[PDB]
Amino acid sequence: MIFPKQYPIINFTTAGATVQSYTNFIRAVRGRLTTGADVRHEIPVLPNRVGLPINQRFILVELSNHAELSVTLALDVTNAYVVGYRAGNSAYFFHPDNQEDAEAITHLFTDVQNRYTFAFGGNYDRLEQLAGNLRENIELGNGPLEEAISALYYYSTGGTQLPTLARSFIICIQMISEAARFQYIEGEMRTRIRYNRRSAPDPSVITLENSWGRLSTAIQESNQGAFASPIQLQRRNGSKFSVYDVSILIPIIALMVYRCAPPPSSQF
Ligand SMILES: Nc1nc(=O)c2ncc(C(=O)N[C@@H](CO)C(=O)N[C@@H](Cc3c[nH]c4ccccc34)C(=O)O)nc2[nH]1
Repeated sequence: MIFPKQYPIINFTTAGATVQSYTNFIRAVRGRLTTGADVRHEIPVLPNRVGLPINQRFILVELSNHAELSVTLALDVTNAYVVGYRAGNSAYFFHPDNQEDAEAITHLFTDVQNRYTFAFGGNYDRLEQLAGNLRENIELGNGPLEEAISALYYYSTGGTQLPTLARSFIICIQMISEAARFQYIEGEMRTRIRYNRRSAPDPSVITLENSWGRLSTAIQESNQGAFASPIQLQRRNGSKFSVYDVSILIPIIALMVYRCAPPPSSQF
């Protein structure tokens, strides 16, 4: 007996990765995260957690290595968060935020021999504390991802120190979840992969990561696209960039988290 259906799996390898293979991967992850039910100002909205059936709650991302290793991350479709991962006979899950998330995570990697829930959550602030470094000091790119896949794979066996496991999650979340959320961050990772040059994310990337929920809510609560209150982001060089409307964000944000219902007047 195997419980009805099965979450979707998207594969990516860092071995010989190119801009095109990375673009294909991120497009595929977006396609499994969204349903097409909810698009506002041309920007797709992730499924609403309220009423979402457990059989539609996750996607799997199977990462492989030039080292020939594989780990599978589980993403929550409601927010694209990595909630845990499987390496061979062990799975690890971040500490759940609430009871409903704790139950949901029992539906993942159900026949793994060994199941662990970390005592810590998987938010960036907690993972930065564990890593002993901020996102701004952690290089991203294909080399970092290849290294992170091996670090997650060896964690079971004591090969990987906790600070290196936290830094590995930080790499994976930005190169998969944040790239799915933001075409701008997908483009930043494509640049690092094209030239095979790792580099830490600049303030444009960090301020978008830090503002995804505020931007989703500003767009969803806007009056015909116009924000009641501007949001300040940073350009590459750190200078302030004020966002007053959804229009400037159409090339930048690919997916929003559900924040409010769309008022009458739009997907019809
Ligand atoms: N494991 C993990 N997978 C992710 O994709 C991820 N992506 C982003 C963050 C992160 O700290 N985000 C900041 C900026 O939004 C935050 O304050 N997160 C809070 C609040 C929050 C929870 N769920 C959300 C969904 C959307 C926006 C914000 C939130 C948190 O994780 O507790 N952490 C992640 N951790």
